[PDB]
Amino acid sequence: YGLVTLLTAGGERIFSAVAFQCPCSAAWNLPYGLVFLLVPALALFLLGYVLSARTWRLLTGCCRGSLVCTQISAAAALAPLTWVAVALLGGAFYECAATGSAAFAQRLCLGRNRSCAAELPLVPCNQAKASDVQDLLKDLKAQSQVLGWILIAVVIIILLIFTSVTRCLSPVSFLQLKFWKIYLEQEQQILKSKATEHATELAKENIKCFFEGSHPKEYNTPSMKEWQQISSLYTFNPKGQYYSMLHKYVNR
Amino acid sequence: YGLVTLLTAGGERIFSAVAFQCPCSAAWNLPYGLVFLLVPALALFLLGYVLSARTWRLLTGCCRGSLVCTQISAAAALAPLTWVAVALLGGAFYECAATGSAAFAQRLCLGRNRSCAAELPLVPCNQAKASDVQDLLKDLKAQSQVLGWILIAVVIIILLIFTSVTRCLSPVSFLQLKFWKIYLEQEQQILKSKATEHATELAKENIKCFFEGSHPKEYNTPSMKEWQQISSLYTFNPKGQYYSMLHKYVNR
Amino acid sequence: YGLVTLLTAGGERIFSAVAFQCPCSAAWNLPYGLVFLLVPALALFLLGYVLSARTWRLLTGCCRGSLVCTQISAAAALAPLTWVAVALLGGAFYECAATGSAAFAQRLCLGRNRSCAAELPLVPCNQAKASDVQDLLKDLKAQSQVLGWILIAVVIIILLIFTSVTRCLSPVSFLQLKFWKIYLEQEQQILKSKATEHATELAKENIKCFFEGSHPKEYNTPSMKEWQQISSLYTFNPKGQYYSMLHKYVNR
Amino acid sequence: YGLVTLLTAGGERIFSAVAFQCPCSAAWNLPYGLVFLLVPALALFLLGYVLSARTWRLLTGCCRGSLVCTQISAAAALAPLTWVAVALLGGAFYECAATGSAAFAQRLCLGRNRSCAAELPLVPCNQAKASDVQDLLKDLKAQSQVLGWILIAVVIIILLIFTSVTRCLSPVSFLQLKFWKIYLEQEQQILKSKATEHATELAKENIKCFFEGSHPKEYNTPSMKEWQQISSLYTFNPKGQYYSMLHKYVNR
Amino acid sequence: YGLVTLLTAGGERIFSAVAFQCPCSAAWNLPYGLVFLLVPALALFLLGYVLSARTWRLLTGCCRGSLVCTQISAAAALAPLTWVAVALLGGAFYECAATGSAAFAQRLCLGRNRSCAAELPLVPCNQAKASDVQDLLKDLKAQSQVLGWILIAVVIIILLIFTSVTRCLSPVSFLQLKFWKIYLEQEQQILKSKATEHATELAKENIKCFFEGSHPKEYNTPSMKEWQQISSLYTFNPKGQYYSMLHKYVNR
Amino acid sequence: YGLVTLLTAGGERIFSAVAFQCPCSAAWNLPYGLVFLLVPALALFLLGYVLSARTWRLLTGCCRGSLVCTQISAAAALAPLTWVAVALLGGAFYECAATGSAAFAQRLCLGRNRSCAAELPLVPCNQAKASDVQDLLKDLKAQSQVLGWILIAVVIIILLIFTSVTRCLSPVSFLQLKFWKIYLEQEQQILKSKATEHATELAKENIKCFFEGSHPKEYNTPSMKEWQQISSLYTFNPKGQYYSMLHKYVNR
Amino acid sequence: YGLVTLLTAGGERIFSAVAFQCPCSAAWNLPYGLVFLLVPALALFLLGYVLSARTWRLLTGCCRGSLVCTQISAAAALAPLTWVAVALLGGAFYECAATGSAAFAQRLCLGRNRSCAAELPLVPCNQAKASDVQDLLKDLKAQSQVLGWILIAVVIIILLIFTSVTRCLSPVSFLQLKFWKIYLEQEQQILKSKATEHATELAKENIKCFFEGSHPKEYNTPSMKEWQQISSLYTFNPKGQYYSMLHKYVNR
Amino acid sequence: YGLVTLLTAGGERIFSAVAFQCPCSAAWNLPYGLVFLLVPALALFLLGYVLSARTWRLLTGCCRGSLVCTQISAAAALAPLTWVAVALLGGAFYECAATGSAAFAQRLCLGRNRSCAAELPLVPCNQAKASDVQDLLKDLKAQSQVLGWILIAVVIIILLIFTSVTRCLSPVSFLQLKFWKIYLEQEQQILKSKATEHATELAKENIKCFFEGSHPKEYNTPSMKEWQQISSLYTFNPKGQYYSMLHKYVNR
Repeated sequence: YGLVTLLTAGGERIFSAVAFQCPCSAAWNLPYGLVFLLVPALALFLLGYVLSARTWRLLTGCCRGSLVCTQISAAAALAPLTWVAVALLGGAFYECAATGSAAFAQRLCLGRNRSCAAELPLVPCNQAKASDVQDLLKDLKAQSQVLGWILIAVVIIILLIFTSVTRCLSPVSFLQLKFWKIYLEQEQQILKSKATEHATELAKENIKCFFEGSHPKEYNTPSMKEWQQISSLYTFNPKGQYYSMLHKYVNR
Repeated sequence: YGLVTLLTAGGERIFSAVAFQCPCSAAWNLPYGLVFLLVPALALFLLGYVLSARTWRLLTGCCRGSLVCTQISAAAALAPLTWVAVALLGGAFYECAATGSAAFAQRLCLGRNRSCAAELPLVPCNQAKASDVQDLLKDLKAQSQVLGWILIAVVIIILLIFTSVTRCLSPVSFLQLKFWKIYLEQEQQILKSKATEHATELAKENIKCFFEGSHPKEYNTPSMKEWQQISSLYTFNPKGQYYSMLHKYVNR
Repeated sequence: YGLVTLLTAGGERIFSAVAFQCPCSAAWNLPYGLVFLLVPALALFLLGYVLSARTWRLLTGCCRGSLVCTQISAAAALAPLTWVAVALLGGAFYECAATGSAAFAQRLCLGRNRSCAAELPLVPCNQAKASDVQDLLKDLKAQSQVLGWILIAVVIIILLIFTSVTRCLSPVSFLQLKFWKIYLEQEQQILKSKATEHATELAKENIKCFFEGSHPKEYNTPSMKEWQQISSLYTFNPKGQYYSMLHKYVNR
Repeated sequence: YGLVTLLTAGGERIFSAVAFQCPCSAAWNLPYGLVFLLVPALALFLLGYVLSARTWRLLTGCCRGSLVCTQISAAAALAPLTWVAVALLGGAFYECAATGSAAFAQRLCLGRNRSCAAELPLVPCNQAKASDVQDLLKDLKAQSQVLGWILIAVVIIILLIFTSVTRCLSPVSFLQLKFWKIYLEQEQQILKSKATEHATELAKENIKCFFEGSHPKEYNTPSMKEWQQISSLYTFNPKGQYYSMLHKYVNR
Repeated sequence: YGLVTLLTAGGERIFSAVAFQCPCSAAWNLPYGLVFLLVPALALFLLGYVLSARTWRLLTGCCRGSLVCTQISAAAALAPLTWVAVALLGGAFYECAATGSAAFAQRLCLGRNRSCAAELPLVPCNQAKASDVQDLLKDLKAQSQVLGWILIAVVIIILLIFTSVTRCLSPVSFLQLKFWKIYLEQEQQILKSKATEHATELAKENIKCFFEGSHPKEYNTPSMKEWQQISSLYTFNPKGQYYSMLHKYVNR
Repeated sequence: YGLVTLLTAGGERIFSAVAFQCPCSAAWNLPYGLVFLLVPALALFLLGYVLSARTWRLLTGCCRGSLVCTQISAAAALAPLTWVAVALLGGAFYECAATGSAAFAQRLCLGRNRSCAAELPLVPCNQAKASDVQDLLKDLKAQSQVLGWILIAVVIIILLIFTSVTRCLSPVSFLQLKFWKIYLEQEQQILKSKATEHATELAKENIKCFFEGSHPKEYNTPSMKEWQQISSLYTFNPKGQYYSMLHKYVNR
Repeated sequence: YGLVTLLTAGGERIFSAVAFQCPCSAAWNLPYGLVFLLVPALALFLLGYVLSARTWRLLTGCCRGSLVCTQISAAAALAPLTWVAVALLGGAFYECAATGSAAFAQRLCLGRNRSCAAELPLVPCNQAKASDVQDLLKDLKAQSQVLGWILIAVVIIILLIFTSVTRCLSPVSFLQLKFWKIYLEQEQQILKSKATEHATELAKENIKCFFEGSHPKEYNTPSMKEWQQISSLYTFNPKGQYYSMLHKYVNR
Repeated sequence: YGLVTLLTAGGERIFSAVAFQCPCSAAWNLPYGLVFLLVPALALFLLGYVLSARTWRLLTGCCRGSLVCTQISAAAALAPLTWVAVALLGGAFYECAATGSAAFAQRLCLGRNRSCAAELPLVPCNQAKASDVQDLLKDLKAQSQVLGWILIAVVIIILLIFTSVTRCLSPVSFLQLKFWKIYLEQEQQILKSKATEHATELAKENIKCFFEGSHPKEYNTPSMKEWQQISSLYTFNPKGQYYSMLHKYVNR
């Protein structure tokens, strides 16, 4: 129960701390909204850019490259766009971003109170009492939510076009591509299991030879150059089907 | 319990954020309603346009085509129409769409207050106090719900006509069409299972040959050109019944 | 629990949205009631017209016909009449339909307030304060419920006459008709099961021949023309009892 | 139940005691915030600097060294930065750090009340009633949260660059590095188990010889110089793959 | 349930009795705080100084000695420092220690009320009403908590330096030291078990000889001088590895 | 449930009866506090002096003796000191003991009201309204709690010195003393069991001889003089290790 | 549930009836307290004097005797003293016994109101309003509780001295006395069991002989004079150890 | 559940009906208390006088006799005395018996109001308002409870003397008397069982002979004169031990 209690206490403290006041300030407010917009989005973007093993496969070993790079970048930027869309649909962040540069304010307000730019930042702060801005905060909330929805539409549209073109111009058919992906999945799982047990037997043999203090068996050597040879990325040629470059490397 | 708590917290935050205020604004309100109408509808339409594997079957491989295209487009536009119908029956969105172009307003209001177009947008906002518009908001809600019901009738009618004609002019009978669909289902499931285990054995053999470092077996080759040959779409000719083009490709 | 919570939230939202206000409007109210009367009724009528496989049996294959058509139409119009009866017994819809054409109003009200047609639509809206109409709304509710009960009587009467005549003039006896229906039920279930397993074996054989890449077995061919031949509808002649046209087609 | 009750009582007492008042004091407040910033951060930094066995491996035995040292220092400073980021996002600590050196105050306040530096420390204390500082506390809270978010961005960026470069310039490939780490894991677990049972048998033999009072068996001797020889750190040379220096020491 | 009820009643009585009032007294208050500071700390220090069996091993038998003594003293003073740190972070004790010697008071208060030393002791007592001291109590609470945090930092720093130096200059490597500690653990457990059963058999034999009234067996004698010989402490020499002096005493 | 209900009722009655009012009386109050101090302490002291079987071993049989006597007296006075310490830390008892002899009062009060000794006993009674004594009761509570803490420190210190010296000057080593105590424990348990079954067989034989009415078996006689011989206390001589005097008595 | 309900109802009625009002009466109150003091104490004393089988062993058979008589009397008066101590610590009874003989009152009250003896009995009755006695009731409660505690100390002291002397001058040692008591326990249990089954077989034989109507077996006769012979009490002589007089009677 | 509900309803009705009002009446009240005193006591006395089978053993058969009669009468009057003691300790009954004969009243009241006998019966009725009797009711309650306690002491004393004398002058010893009572218990249980099965076999034989309609077996006859012979009561003579007169009747 200790873990449960500590986790609930930590979560409550965390959320009470992420309380979003949108401080009404003449000039220090814009960055307040801007960081709450960009930084968590950038964070999730980075985590996506990190997590996928496909890019790591390319990166290791002392560092056409455009296609794979834009593919991985989009496949990772999927999620941060979802976060920023959800936040922008939250409305609070952009509502705080209302002020921004003075150009936005001067172009923005209808000029009714003639005192917009002076103490506009008070408008999400609810401290200003001019009727014009008390209605204008609502319109700004609207612009935030609307922009968010427009973004979540643009992102799905881009995903459509991306996946469709990537699915349109490939030489291989569909019912084989599905089977190929199943193949790669099975290969990954089999590799995990058998490499695990092979490393296990290697360790067992070596540690027994250490306790005894004698020569090892010298059963076989997984060649490191071979490892690099099978780490190739592209895995296609119309003639030599040979998926999974390891499999391509069975002729010699 | 952590997943459960995080999911309920996220759902509550999400729904509190999708709170729909319908900001009363002279000109920025129309798009507010318009995005809440179109964008989620377009989203679900796109997801339908993506999900079905029948269209993907046509799309892959470097891209009569009308019939299949309108069939898939309608079969996917089924759901977005359901969303937009439910929303329009919600009444709030179109109620916010009341203003729209000025032509709608000038033609719309009875001319009683003579001040409609000035601050009509306040009518779902409940801030306007003219009796005429306080009753007119109700009629607009009515028009929304009624239009929604009319749409959900038109959509079912269209579905009827579509499925009836598609069921009327086909050469094959009913009790055979049912059996054929059962056939295709069984074929899909069998294909999934056996292709899975065949890829499994392929991977096993190749990974064993890799650990040993020797020549593979060369059992057999699923031909890629054969894969493309069996990916055909139409699957009918009165003479050569031969469902499931794979099955058609058993004579040679 | 996620499915349960989402379903209850959706149901609550749906029902809160189907809230029926009956907007009091001089001319736009009649259609408000009319759609809530007809459209859900038409919807359930259409779903009935779709669901029964007996009509589909007739429809497929490039399209005396009166008897079967009126039979299926009544057997499907059973349910929509139940919906419209329940709704009309609800009273709200027709109460909203009070206004209708002006002829209904002028003939309807006793002429007491002499101001009926002007703002009668307010009478279910409870905003009108003339004593005559405040009592007249009740009578309209009465007319709605009464008409509903009259309809639910007429529908059961029609069902009686229909099923009795259909049960009266048939040549076959009762205790055999029951057995015949049991027969058709058993035939349907047996057909489902055995056709399922036969398609299963067909698929197995063909997919094995594909993995191997060799000629199929050519066990037998369910003839498509035979399928159409056994799809006939009438299934009766006094001499050749031969229920279930498939069974009739065993002499040659 | 005694342990549970004592733990909940202790936790409640602990948290009630860590109550953070931010005493408003002219000069003794700055250190109040500074210790609550640095000391828990330094504590978690130290615990990280202690816990990892990789550094201990280097440290023991009477004490190129730069690379490993910066690697371990960053890998341990990961967590304290997370603590300080969470705290700075809490806002209270830095809000208490508002005062700091007088330079911060004189540069900070807009000069409105002209009495900032006199009793500014009261501003998180809520005792000062000047409007300027009552709004300025909010901006200070903002600066705290914003700086926190900037730090949590900088830390993830640094983690990215660190892990990417460390993953970029290594000679070995990826799919082999994963296998190598699995290898080291298996080696650690096998070592734990077998060393455990070997020490067990050693102890059993010696304690039996003690109860009897006779000469021991002298089965074998794990050489201490050998232990030191196998404690090496680098474990790489392009030619002699020989992971896990113990494994490198199997040729002689 | 009796034990449970008596324990909860005793705990409630105990805690209600340890209620800390900090009596405001001119001269008798300082010791009030001082005992609540030192005595529980000294108590836990003593319990640590008692509990560890390593020191007892040295102490028994009619009583270089510096190194082991400072090691055990620090290893035992670990916990009392934790208690005193937690208490000092509680703030109440030192807040009561505010008064102390008059030098602390005269140097302490800003000289505002000019009546500090007269009735300062009332300041945690909340009975004094001078504004200066009502704010000064807060600063004293601050000094308490801050000093506590400084102490909990100094203690962890000292622990770091201690364990690092003790881990730095030892001749044996790490991966062998871990194994050695595992060895000593296994030896302790084996000793417990086998000594237990050996004493059991000894007692059985002697008590049987008593019931019968005859001569004992005289199986063997665990020599007391041998016991003292195997009780040695240092257990290291670079040449004769021979951990666990018992094990060192197997050559003769 | 009857036992449970009677026990809870008895406990509630008991505790409601041990309600401590500290009657404010000029001369009869001192003994009121004194008995509540000494008598329960003396009671637990006596129970300790009774319970230990080591002293009984010395006492029986018609009654160097200093060492064992002070050892047992301290080992039994352990607990009463804990009771009196807990009570004195309760504060109420000594607070009632405030009055005591007049010397304590005259030396005690600052002489402010000049009416201390007259009606000081009212000070824990809360009936006196002089400000001096209303503050003095608090200081007396302080003196009680402080004295209690001083006592609980002195007792642990004495326990330390006692157990350390007793552990310091003994000739036998530690790791043998532990084994010896385990030995005595096992001997006690074995003695309990086997003496039990031997008395059981004795009783069985004699009662069978009684039912039959014949001569007994005369198997053996546990000699009473032997019993006294094996009841000796010291159990040590450097030469004849011979723990557990019974065991010492196996040579003849 | 009937037994449970009747028992709780009876207990509630019983306790509501034992409500102790201490009627304030000039002369009839003293006996009111005196009976509530003595009678339940005498009752429990008598029950103790009855229950122990050791005295019954002496009493039966037509009735040095001092030692056993004082031993049994003290061993039985143990409990009544506990009851009277608990009651006297309750305070109510003796508080009611305040009045007693007039000598107690005249010596008791300080002579302040000069009207003590007239209506002192009202003092626990709370009806008298003289300040002196309203404080004097408290002192009387004190005297009651204090006397109770003094008694519970005297009783434990007496128990100590009694059991110590009885344990001091006995000729037999301790470790044999424990074994002897275990012996007597086992003898009692064995006697219970075997006498039970022997009476069972006797009854079986006789009742079978009755149903048949024939001569009995005449197996054996437990001699009544033998029964009396084995009922002796002292069970000790230094020479003939022979515990449990039955066992002493095995020589002839 | 029906039995449970009916029992609780009956119990509630019964107890609500046994509500004891003690009607304040000048002359009809005395019997009100007297019946509530004697009648339930007499009832339980009678039930005791009935239940014991020892007296029935004497009574049957056409009706020294003093000793057994007083023994049974006391053994049965045990319980009614307990009831009357509990009731008298209840106080209400005797409080109602306050009035009694006028002699009790005239001797009873102090003569203060000079109006005792007129409307004294109102004193437990709480309707009289004279201070003297409002205090006198309390004293009467006291006399009731005290008399009850005196009675419960006298009864236990009498039980003591009775059982002691009956245990003192008997010729047989204790340890044989216990065995004898065990014997009689076993004899009763064996008699129950075997007589049961013997009557069972008798009935079986006779009812079989009835169904068949033939002569019975005539196995044996339990003689009625024998039954009377074995029903004797005294069961003792010093010479012929022969407990359980049935057992005495085994010589002839």
